[PDB]
Amino acid sequence: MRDKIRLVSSAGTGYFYTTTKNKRTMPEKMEIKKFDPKIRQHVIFKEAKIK
Amino acid sequence: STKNGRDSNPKMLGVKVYGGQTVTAGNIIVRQRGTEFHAGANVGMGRDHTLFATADGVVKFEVKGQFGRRYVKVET
RNA sequence: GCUGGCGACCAUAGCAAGAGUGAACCACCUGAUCCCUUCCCGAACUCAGAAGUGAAACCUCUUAGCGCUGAUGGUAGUGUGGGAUUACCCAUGUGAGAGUAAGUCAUCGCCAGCU
RNA sequence: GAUGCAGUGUACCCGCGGCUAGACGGAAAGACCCCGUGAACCUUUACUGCAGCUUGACACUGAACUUUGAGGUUCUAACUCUGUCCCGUGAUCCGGGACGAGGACCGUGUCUGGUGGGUAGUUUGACUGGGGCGGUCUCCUCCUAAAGAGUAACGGAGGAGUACGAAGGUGCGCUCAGCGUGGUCGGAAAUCACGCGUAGAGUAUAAAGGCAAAAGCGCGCUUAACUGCGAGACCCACAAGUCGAGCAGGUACGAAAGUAGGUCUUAGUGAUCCGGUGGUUCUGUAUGGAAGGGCCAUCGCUCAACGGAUAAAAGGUACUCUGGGGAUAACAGGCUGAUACCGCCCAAGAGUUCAUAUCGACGGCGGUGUUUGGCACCUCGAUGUCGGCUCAUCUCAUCCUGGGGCUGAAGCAGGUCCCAAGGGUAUGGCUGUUCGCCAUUUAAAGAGGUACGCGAGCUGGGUUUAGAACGUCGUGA
RNA sequence: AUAGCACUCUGCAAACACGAAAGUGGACGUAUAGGGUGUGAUGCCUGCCCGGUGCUGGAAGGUUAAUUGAUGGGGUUAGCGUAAGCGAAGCUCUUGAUCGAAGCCCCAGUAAACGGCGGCCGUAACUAUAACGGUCCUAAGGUAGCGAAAUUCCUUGUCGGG
RNA sequence: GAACCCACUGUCGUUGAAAAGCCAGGGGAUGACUUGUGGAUAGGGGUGAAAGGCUAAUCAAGCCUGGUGAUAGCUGGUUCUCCCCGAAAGCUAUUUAGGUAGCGCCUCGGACGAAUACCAUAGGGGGUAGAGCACUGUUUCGGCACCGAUGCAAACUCCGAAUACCUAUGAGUACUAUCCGGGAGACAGACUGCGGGUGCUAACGUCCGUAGUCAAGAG
RNA sequence: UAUAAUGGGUCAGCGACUUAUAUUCAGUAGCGAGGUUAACCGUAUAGGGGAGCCGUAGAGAAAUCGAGUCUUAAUAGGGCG
RNA sequence: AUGAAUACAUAGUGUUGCAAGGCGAACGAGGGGAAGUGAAACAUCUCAGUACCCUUAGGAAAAGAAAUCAAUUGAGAUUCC
Repeated sequence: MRDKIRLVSSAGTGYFYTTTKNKRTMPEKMEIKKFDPKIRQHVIFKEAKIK
Repeated sequence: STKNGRDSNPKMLGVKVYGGQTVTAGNIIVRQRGTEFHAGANVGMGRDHTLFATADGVVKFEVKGQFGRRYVKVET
């Protein structure tokens, strides 16, 4: 089905979100702008392995 | 062996506060699957079509508009 | 008294048919220069204007044609007590739906123009 | 299924010899059947151990020569001999000594892989109109559901164990489906144009409740599919589940008032324990660290028997056993009468004509309580029988004999219906049979009830314990 | 159970059995002997299948244990740095290269080892049948003999005798 | 074919003469024969020409004593008196279904009093009974899918009650309502009327809703 | 359940909710913001023995604070007091 | 004292003297060591180092004078409450 992925903050705070994704339709790594409560700002979050 | 034998759990829908009663803001008035009743003055609509009060007052039901929709409002 | 905008109300207020309106208002109307616009098109949206017409449209009036509203009386159902078991009867309270007579071509509010 | 209740009939008090129809007679807390998170023994490709057997490493375990870590040849001194001789010693044990044959092998200890019903401990779900076989077990929608909520059946019908970075947010914008007319291929139905009437389209997906400010359909920009929360409610045994205005921070789209805490909503799911990953101004066994633990976020379940007993589990018993149940099956009784048997109503037609002498289609209405069944009320601290024998008693829906009506009744016969229960109503062959077929009789060889009458009156051939065999099923018991 | 038959194991300190061991039976026996297994005088005989499981014999390819411990990653501190921090050696936690047997995978044989021994349609001058063919699947598709049988549901099969 | 060793048939016996016999018949009777005395094998063991046979009238694991007062959601039983109150046989979950746990129902103590109930009046939502054909299906007869007549529906609705339910106000009547604690029992129900599913509009049948009675209640 | 469901032939005697420890609630008594000792000593129910226990303060996982405390960027809001 | 293989010896043999063995309550020390049961099943676990078997003391036995604890640098051998 859809695999689980983590979106990790690029600010280096270690904060992350979790979601799902379809590998066949989205082969590339996902990037999206999200809020980081650790620094209280909106920054880019990038895909990583959920492990 | 019958192919039937299933049913879902009850959902407990219906009118919770009737006309003429007094409510406090946040009180649920109607639980409904679809918009059998529509939200009038001082009444808000939730993501599952639940109708709740947004002010203190007295509940009133009515039929209004060009489509004959049923409305429920709160009078302060 | 006519016209426009915004509401109340949501058919007794609606559809259909027929007929009227240009002083102002509204509508068509001119073309596309700059604003703006079309998965093409000045058709819509937009701009800049008055050479024509109330033709269309919108409004106003008439008509019970379609529709809508609708009694009185009776019937069905039904709470309580009693009597019976194809689901009725009595006392008492309540009382439709359909149909019949009949009604209807709405009624109000705020602001602004033209007589 | 009554000596003891009701109504009624009969009946003076008490022995003795007989008899076994009843006292659901006595005897043994039913052995058949079901249940208990009972027992035992047996089986196996159920689970998990162990013995036994086997593999390699290390130790007991040494020496000298060769060849490409390993192999080959030789030796004796560890070690072996259930081989010979000598002594203890009057001794086929044992010990010591001398030989001989072997020899760093074999064998043993620790560790280790394999095999392992040989042996051992256990497991092998529940619901269920008895149990088994079949089906089902969690979630969503409709009906049953009696106009608030809720409401059962192995009641009637369908779906789910997902999808989507856009199919989410916002600003702006747009209406479907069908039919008719014309128009190249082109038509039943592709696309174009104009009308007519009309929500009948659509909404990722089943159904329901909804959907014009469209919740349906497009385009541009975007990430609110945010973080901290949260007044107040719904639902509710708990554990859980649901709706939510508003406040703060950071955003997106709008000129703006504003809208946005995923998708029209209701299914798309799994507690706790144990572990993995990121972070952490928590803890840190003398102290400083660290390991480990806590807190925040997150990952690993068809635990689907879906509140999930273990990380880990199938069968047989006719060789059997215990605790219970008439809470629950097989016999007989009871309720019922679908089925069964018997009767009646209408009457197309058959009968050379002629419905009704005799039959009688399509349909309808009853009776009985001999069949097959349904239910599970009595009995599981026992109501203990398929047939035959012996002995019966009652009903009449009459087999014979008796009395009648009609006839498609000339007579003799026959057909059909009515009355009638007094008496009577075969012996054999085959088979355990009841039944059935057959032979030969008789006026006739009737149909039924009586715990399918009768086993404390007889038998014991059949069925249904323990032995053995065949066919068939199973790896096997 | 039996005499008879067959298979298989056992070279002697035998195989096998009892036992924890010592030891004992086998046997004061020695393959014309001893143990296990099946069949059951005698007569005629005993067909096909090694795919499965087992047993026996090969092969040295793949997989694998203990043991061994090459590498990599951390903890700690002398020292070095204003600091952030860096940081040898020594101890220590962890990772795990290489070597490493049997077994298993693989290849043959073996049924008087455990076991197995099939289907669907046509076809000869009357009719019928099918000597004879068409094929599908297996490891192979029942030879001799027998047959309503201690085996046959239908079934009290059909015919003959009594 | 006697003794001796067996046990094929039948009657009797079955609280026997006898916890396996008597009687009349029956088989072997120089052999794999019968028998005395004394020894050996001991319980998951022995022995077995094999029946799970036998191992002291006991055998799918002997007997005795200990663990031991094994455990038993099962059955039985549970002993003097009076007074007051008084259930349930339901929901949810459960290797759970004849057990148990939370809730519902009973009792006792404390707190607190009109916050409670019956009835009247007023406000409110509904989609059942009935009815209807406007949708979804289905039905008959005409005319040309439509038009005119005509029926039906748990999973149809253009409509639509009585009752029931929620709220506010009020008279009268009544020890009502609520909160906090100690103790429970119960979770096998039955029949009858009314509304239904299932069954044949069968059952003293079965499963729900609702009321009464029994249960636990005599006359 | 008269039940034809169980048990009892009869009498006399025996025969089944106990004991220890801990804990909670209720009555009652002492003392009271306090109450109380245990082992042990003691010619001993006395008198000594204060170690310990309960109450007097909560919040938080904890470090920590404390009539407050936790969560948070927040003195907002909210939870326990 | 005597005395092999075997030379010296040793093994072996004999005499004398001394000692031991067996029984019996509980308690002690040591060598082995279950299952019923509970977990509402059961295998880890429990029961429990219990029951039982075996060896062996004393009036008691065992233990005992820190290569022990503690964490203000303090305590000071065993045993029992």
